[PDB]
Amino acid sequence: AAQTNAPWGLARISSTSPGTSTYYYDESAGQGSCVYVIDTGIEASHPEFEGRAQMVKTYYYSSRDGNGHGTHCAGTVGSRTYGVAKKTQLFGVKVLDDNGSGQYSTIIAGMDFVASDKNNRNCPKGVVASLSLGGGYSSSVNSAAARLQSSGVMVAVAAGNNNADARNYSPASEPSVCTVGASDRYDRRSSFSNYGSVLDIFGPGTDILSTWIGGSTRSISGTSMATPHVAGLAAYLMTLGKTTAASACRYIADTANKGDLSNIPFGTVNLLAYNNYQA
Amino acid sequence: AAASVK
Ligand SMILES: [Ca+2]
Repeated sequence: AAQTNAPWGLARISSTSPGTSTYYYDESAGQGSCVYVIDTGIEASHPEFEGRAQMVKTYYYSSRDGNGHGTHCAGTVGSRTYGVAKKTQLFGVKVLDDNGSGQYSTIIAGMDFVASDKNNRNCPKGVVASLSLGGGYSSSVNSAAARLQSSGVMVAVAAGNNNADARNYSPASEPSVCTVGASDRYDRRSSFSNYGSVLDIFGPGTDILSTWIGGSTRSISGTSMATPHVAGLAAYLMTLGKTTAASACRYIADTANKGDLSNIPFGTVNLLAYNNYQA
Repeated sequence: AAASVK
């Protein structure tokens, strides 16, 4: 399938080169998979989700997304125009308040929830979690993300945005999951993106257009924006049978475009996520 | 501690 005049990040992750404008992908488009956007929520009524997005859990008086961050991240996963995995089932878990803040306890519980909730949802091709959030180093947050990952949920986390090594951030610094840095439309590392050995992969992160609350769209930048490409790719590749949860970060590493990026400091993988589609 | 949107 071909979606013309696509958001640059979708076209990039189906391309071997920069500056192209058509997103290429297999029409199965992640059908039968499930992604948990663990974030501020999802405006599940947005026309762009087509009834494929539900709110499953909140730790606040409301489950509505009153900030916008989660709706954007969810759209890159699977909105009809701005998403990588245009047929995936989107489940929202609101752990962050409408100001974008959340206590670590809340964040651990929410990962625990998804570890159990997946056994109540039909996701026969696989389950993916996207964590576009992070804070300072926490062994417990890291342990909680390990525990998800181990419960057979491919877990994709944001590297963070301080332009520093990701070893001093969580859950970014957990070796067992998939830590995602950001790159721009000219194949540079984003200047704000963290870096280091714990990164697994870079996906598109600068000036990312996606769904926003009120049935609106907008562009924003971050690893928080990079992480949803890879989860949706993780969810897309699992539906094609190519890979499992236990192993999708490694598979996405092996088949990623190599050496394309500049602005990468020594000790960090030069690997930009690629979907490997040949029509 | 408090975590935050990235
Ligand atoms: Ca890994």
